[PDB]
Amino acid sequence: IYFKNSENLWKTALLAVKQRNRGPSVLNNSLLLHYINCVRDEPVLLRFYYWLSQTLQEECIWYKVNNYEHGKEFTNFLDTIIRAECFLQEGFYSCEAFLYKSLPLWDGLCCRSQFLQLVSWIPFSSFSEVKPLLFDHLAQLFFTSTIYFKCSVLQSLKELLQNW
Amino acid sequence: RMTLLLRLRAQTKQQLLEYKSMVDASEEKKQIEAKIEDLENEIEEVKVAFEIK
Amino acid sequence: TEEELIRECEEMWKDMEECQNKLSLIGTETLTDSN
Amino acid sequence: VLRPLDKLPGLNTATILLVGTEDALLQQLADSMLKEDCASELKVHLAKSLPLPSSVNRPRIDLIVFVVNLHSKYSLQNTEESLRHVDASFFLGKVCFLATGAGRESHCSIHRHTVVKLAHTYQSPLLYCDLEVEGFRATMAQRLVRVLQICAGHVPGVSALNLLSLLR
Amino acid sequence: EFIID
Amino acid sequence: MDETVAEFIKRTILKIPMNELTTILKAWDFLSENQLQTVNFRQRKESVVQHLIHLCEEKRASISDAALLDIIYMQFHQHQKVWDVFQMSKGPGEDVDLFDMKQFKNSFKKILQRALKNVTVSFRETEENAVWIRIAWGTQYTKPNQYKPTYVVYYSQTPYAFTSSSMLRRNTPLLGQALTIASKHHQIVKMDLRSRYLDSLKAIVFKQYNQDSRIIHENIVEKERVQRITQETFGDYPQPQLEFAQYKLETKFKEPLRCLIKFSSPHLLEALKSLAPAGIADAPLSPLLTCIPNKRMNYFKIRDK
Amino acid sequence: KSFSTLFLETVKR
Amino acid sequence: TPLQKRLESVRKQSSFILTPPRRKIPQCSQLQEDVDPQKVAFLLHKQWTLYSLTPLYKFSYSNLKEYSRLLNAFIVAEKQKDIKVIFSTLLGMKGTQRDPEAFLVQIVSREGKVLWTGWFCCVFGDSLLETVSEDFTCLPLFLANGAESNTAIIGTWFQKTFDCYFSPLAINAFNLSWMAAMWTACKMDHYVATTEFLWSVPCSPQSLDISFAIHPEDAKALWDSVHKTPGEVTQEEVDLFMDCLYSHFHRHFKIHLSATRLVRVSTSVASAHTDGKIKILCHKYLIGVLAYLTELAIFQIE
Repeated sequence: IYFKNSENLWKTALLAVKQRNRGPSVLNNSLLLHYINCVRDEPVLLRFYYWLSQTLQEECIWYKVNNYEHGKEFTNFLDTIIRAECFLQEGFYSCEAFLYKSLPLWDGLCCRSQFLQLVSWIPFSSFSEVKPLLFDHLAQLFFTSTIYFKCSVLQSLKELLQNW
Repeated sequence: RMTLLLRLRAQTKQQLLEYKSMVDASEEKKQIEAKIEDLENEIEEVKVAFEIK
Repeated sequence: TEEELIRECEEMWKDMEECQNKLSLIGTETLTDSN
Repeated sequence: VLRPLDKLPGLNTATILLVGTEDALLQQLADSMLKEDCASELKVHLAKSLPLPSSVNRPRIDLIVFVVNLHSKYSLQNTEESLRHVDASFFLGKVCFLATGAGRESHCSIHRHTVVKLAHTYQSPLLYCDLEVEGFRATMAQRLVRVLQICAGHVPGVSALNLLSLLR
Repeated sequence: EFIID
Repeated sequence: MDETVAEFIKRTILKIPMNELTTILKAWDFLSENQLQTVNFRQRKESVVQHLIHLCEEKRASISDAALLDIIYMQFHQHQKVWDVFQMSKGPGEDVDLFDMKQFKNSFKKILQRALKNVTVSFRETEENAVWIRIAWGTQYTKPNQYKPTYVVYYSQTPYAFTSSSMLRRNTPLLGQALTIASKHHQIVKMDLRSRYLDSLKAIVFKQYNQDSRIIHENIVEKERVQRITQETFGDYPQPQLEFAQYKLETKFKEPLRCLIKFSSPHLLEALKSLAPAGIADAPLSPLLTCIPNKRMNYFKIRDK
Repeated sequence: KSFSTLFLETVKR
Repeated sequence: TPLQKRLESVRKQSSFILTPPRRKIPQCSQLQEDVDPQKVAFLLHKQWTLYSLTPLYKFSYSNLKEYSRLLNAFIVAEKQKDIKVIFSTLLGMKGTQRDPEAFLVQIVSREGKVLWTGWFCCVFGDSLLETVSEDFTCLPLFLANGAESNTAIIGTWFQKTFDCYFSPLAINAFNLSWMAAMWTACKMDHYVATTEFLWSVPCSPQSLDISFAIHPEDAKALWDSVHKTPGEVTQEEVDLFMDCLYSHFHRHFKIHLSATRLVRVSTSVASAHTDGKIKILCHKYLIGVLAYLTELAIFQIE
């Protein structure tokens, strides 16, 4: 099958032998994520933009059919996205392009801790060009949601300030 | 019954404010690019007015 | 206690009613088209 | 024509008025608006066209939420046919534009720009949601209540007028 | 149709 | 045990699903109770379709009941091959005092083989008093084509005889022709009911179908009226049309304007009933659609007024 | 109308 | 320039500046340069399942045979989990001279029984052309006619070898009504098919559909009633054509088609669906129908 051996009987002997010897596309790759951390090239952040956008769209349309169990792989995919951004230390250009698209539609609690960690990793833009796109919907939602979203945005924008 | 009464008083201190603001607006009897600039001026001088309040 | 705060609350309710009838005489019910 | 301040408020009553052609989604949104036990007596009103047949004793409507089903152009054309029965003093704070069906984006007979242009040309908040799913109702219905406590004056710091200055 | 077919 | 007879039986056996082998095979009586135990029905499909065909190889199967097997197959699958509805009409006089099943099976086969001399007409008089004819068509130059037959459910004494709209060949004026001659009628008229649900056509043509304190709905007096008019135009249990109720315009837009409105639903009359309450339709939903069963016909032919 | 108790007492709540 | 320009494009698109576009009426497109008449006529009356395909990285219209071999050895490999794959450039299915040339992908099975004939094109797609680098050959459209099993496998091969991704293009009822209006606004003659608009009411228990199948000439004289500005179609004009449909359907049946959604718009120019199985291309207006389809696939891409 896959490293399926009949040496299991010999493996007990191989276990004693080991004891005797002792006695005598890029998100899920941390060792390669460092490479793209070191290149702000086009053919690398454009293949990444395109995979990330089509994964934040297809897996977000996947919400509109289940919304219950798909909220644990997309959430665990957004978590890897956020971890990769924290390591690489710049907001992926597909994650503000996805936030700008999906913020007006966004409710308060749907991937709140994950959407409001993508807001923190946003490339530094002029406020006259980023406020209407994002901060006008993180205020439309800020003023209509409970303290646990107001604190989850003021924490989101607290990390956004640190990143900017 | 007193905490609920205080909630009533806080609600009607503000509904009265809404009524009086509308009454004064109807008592009162152009540059759309600046019609929002003298409008944003309000919510920066209103903001100081009912922030110190 | 209640009798003191309720006097103020009902006085400003009288003001609420006075301003509502003031808003009941302007009565424009002004309309808003696409402009 | 409806007016924001023709009727006196209740005591703890914050009575919203949902205006939309489809009433199944309106009923679901109203059920979600009262599922949480808030501190305000929410008397939710449903409707299809704001003409709203003239029945006295109707409470002081503190909010009208024009639920615009982006799937159906009827829910829009009836909304603009219901926006011509509103006060200019009603669109300041006590008017929201719910855009249900959006986000699915494949059934939208209305482009989401047309609804945002509609809600921006009346200078009122446009709150997007998807009323067919409960998971997006209970989090949006609690947004229509926290807006409702603002316009009804239940939060004693923020007026209805102050609301659109925050949601602009 | 206006009940024409 | 013949040409286009054993093969036809094989081709009509695998069509039926695994559940209804016994139910269908008990009906056509080629397999007596002894023969049913020989074939084990529960193993596989190709095993049963091979041992069952062998049981009629030893029984010397003929097309006369090979078509009958297709008849019982269709009686449990009448919700395919969308049915036409023909309407007979005698002139002035007494009724058909002699509608013998023998005489009708003779007077249909005789007239049908008079012109379509190569056909395998097979009647199966059903227990609901509805003669379930099946005609395998084919001109005199060719053998009878059992690949696509035209089942005809002539309700025995009724003027109405449903017909499977399979090809609508030059035989459909002869299918009505022999139907109106065997049954002692005078005129055949396709009443223009064309629905796939035969048990729903039978009801329509014979008129046997109906025989919170905080949430203040402002338009409650209007919703109640919407429900009233919906409950006064669709009384109870609307039958499933499930057919393309065509509407071919010839109307001036308020010279004429043509379109061909086709309502396509899995259950049409229960979808129109759920239109006005859902806000898609006005409360007085137009007679135009509500009188689909009341008119007993959904491909209309009247004009403007 | 008069509020006072007529509104507050009626809503015991 | 190379990436931040796409950032600005996305920002502008999400900003939603007024977008009732005065789109030009589809113009009778003389078959430009070398469009294979047999091949083009083969692509016309065939139902394409619409997809939005991201730019093909490291793609070249010179290495056709080796890509065909790699994809053929992968198609029969998925059968292991009789078939030929012929990559075929089309040479003329482009709007501007700078657009990437459209190329086909056909699963040919002894004789030329073309099983799948997938198709990639970029016509009047200079809004994604000026945003990709030189290494990306941006083909926003993907047009697969064969079975979904083969489409969702050649799509995986393309994802693996070009880092291009296939979001299934879904034409919303808004764009469906738009393309319905402009395709009755053409100057075509000898109307192939009746102008049918397949509606679908939003009933929860039932799934009723409606086919407003106008006579193609009656839908042209009806469009001329709502056509006032020449050359360009307005969103007001499109909505007036759709509203003339609505008020001529509710006039008879008393049910509001505006309360429903378009699912298919059959026209003598081109039939079009919503769920993806969209493009039937009856007439040779296809350089404009595909222009709309690419500019809609660009929207899903960006």
